[PDB]
Amino acid sequence: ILTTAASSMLEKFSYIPEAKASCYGQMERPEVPMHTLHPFMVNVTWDGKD
Amino acid sequence: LRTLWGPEQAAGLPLDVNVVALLMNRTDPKSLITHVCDLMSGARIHGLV
Amino acid sequence: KIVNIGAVLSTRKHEQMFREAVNQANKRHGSWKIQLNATSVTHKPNAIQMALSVCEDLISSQVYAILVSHPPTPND
Repeated sequence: ILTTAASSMLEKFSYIPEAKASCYGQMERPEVPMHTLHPFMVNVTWDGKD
Repeated sequence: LRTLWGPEQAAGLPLDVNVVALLMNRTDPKSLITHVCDLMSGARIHGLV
Repeated sequence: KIVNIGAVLSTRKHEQMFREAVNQANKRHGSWKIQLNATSVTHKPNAIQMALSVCEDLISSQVYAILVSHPPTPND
């Protein structure tokens, strides 16, 4: 499921918003400019099972 | 071995997917802080199961 | 017996107001062996963290209840 979401990323982007670094700092903001998997987790099919 | 079989199964991944797994028994937030923050320090892990 | 009660503020003068109200609570209608020690924490600069003092400092000191303000800006 995650790899079809990542393939839909590689369709609609060619880059990935990386995970955060530390739990102990907030550097700039939480601006999700590269648009994480919530439209990309919409369509997932595997092996005859949606 | 399950990850290796999933990798050799299908949809052969231009992304080099790498998985870090552990076994615990805790409902404990310091365990959450240690495990989660140390894995976020390590290479910014992107998937969660 | 010893009941630790937390407080989340931005200041510490009102944390001392909590401490003096704990003194009042030991005086008023509630008595007497030893049942209270003082715990009071300001707001943290990293809003990710927010539980370091709680587990390391409050739950480790067995805090039953925490009295929480909005934020250090209180409007974000």
